[PDB]
Amino acid sequence: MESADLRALAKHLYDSYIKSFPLTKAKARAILTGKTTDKSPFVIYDMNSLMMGEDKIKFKHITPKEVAIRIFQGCQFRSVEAVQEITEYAKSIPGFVNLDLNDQVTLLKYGVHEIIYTMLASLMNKDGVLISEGQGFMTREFLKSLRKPFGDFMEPKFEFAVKFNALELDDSDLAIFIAVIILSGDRPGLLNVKPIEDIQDNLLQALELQLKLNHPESSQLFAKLLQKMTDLRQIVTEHVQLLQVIKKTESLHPLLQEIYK
Amino acid sequence: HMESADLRALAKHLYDSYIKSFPLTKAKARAILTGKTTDKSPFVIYDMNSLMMGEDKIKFEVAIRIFQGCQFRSVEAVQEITEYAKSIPGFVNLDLNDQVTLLKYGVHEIIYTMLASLMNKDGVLISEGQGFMTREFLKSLRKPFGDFMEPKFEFAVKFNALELDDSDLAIFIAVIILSGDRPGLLNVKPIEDIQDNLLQALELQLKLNHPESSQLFAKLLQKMTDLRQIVTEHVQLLQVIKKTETDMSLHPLLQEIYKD
Ligand SMILES: O=C(O)c1ccc(-c2nn(C(=O)c3c(Cl)cccc3C(F)(F)F)c3ccc(Cl)cc23)c(OCc2cccc(OC(F)(F)F)c2)c1
Ligand SMILES: O=C(O)c1ccc(-c2nn(C(=O)c3c(Cl)cccc3C(F)(F)F)c3ccc(Cl)cc23)c(OCc2cccc(OC(F)(F)F)c2)c1
Repeated sequence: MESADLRALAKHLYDSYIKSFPLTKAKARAILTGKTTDKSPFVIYDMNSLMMGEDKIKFKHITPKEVAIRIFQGCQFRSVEAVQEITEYAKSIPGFVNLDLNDQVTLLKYGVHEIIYTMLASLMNKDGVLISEGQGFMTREFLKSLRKPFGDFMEPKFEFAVKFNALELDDSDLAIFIAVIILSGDRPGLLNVKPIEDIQDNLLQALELQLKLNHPESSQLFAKLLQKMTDLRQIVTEHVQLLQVIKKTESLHPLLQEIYK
Repeated sequence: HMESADLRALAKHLYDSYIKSFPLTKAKARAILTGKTTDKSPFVIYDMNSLMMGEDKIKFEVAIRIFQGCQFRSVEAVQEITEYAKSIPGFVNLDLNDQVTLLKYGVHEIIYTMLASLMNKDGVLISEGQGFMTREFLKSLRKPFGDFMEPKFEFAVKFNALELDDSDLAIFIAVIILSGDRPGLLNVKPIEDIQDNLLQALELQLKLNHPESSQLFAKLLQKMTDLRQIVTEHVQLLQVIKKTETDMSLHPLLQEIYKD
């Protein structure tokens, strides 16, 4: 591909990424660092501040239980929203809607988890995570200190995010990276791998040029970012095993179960 | 960042060490596998009696005996990879604990990678290439052993579709060893500095040697994902086997690597 076509693809994905997702990394960083002019987020650091944050912020999430469960269900509620946002974004990826419909379903099914982890890092620092489009901030130490298996379920997300954020990618970088994850030709059950790798080869070309122009000083950043797809594959399988352990230990309305299946 | 003439110098140096360290290259393995030759023809083991005939012909209970044949070559491979790693510029200058840590977690991923060179879809070379044992025979071993053999073939068929030669693999293997993300490393930065140079060398090598193969660099790094997951499955499968087979000891080299 000619470089001007790669740049056009990079911008097409950036513009769609801005429309699809509620809180960009650029805004998230201004909040976390405290450089923004907007109001300080509500901070949840323990039981009583969580209670006020629900009565203050309008948590649609569960808020119909026990605190560790309620938080867990808040992460699931937001993840369900993120899947729809990613599904919408994927449609803007040139070539995606022309794929066999079953393959589109399969690529989203196996990709959304890796993309959620990746984009969750945009909302985290070493001390906590933004919530509710940035109106709130809940501390890492509070999440890490939840009882039984919940504390150990939260912390791996921060340990990854802290590592991923040291690459210092911005939104224009992430927009292409996310597209590369979706167009993975090795997902189980794909019917027609060739046009998926064909598209990914083009996204990879655009990612490489984007990182060289946007980060001329960061050597082999392309490779370092692809190496992070190893971090992603491993933590997602670990994650699946942690949910399976939770289910066998911790009922919900059958309709709710369907929603979260 | 490096000048390209220095990157090519590193590519030749690593290919040269790889030829010196590893007994059976992919180029030789492919010549044996494709045949057309009379001198290099292997004896083929496809069942019990041909295996029994195999001792008197080549140098090679059956589920265990074959397993011990795989572990013997694995231990030799750890020795070969250790020798190779010492040739990687900068490696012997790292903190001694980090040298051990990089080998500890790197050898398995490299064994799988290089085992693919000895395989096609129908079986694997053995006894320095004098033999060939069929995939379906290995898959048909009893107990848990059959299902322990087959995943190695499932990876190899996919990896081999990249059509790397030895000069590519020499650099790829070096990149794997110098991973700064291994658990417990003391000084990550000097390791990442070496990997950046190797990555630069791999990228330029793949562009010159495989100019028609678009984004092969990226596709090869993506295979380092398959390797991380398949090594974990291997370890977990070995541990389950151990808890059943008391007539199985492991070489101290392998035994230490699996400890933690
Ligand atoms: O915006 C966003 O983009 C977003 C995206 C993701 C999360 C989030 N998901 N999550 C999961 O377990 C998870 C993941 Cl990674 C992938 C797939 C499926 C799942 C799940 F299905 F199993 F969940 C987390 C675990 C811990 C934390 Cl720290 C965050 C996450 C996210 O979390 C916002 C958040 C943080 C803390 C309290 C909270 O709920 C509250 F409002 F406080 F009650 C909400 C945001
Ligand atoms: O040369 C070589 O480079 C070489 C390298 C690797 C193997 C080989 N190892 N292996 C393992 O299980 C394994 C691995 Cl990956 C990593 C670490 C530890 C282990 C182990 F500790 F747990 F083993 C395999 C499983 C199945 C097969 Cl197909 C091959 C392997 C290799 O296998 C040669 C071989 C194949 C079949 C019969 C046989 O024995 C016989 F000659 F028939 F007697 C020898 C060669």
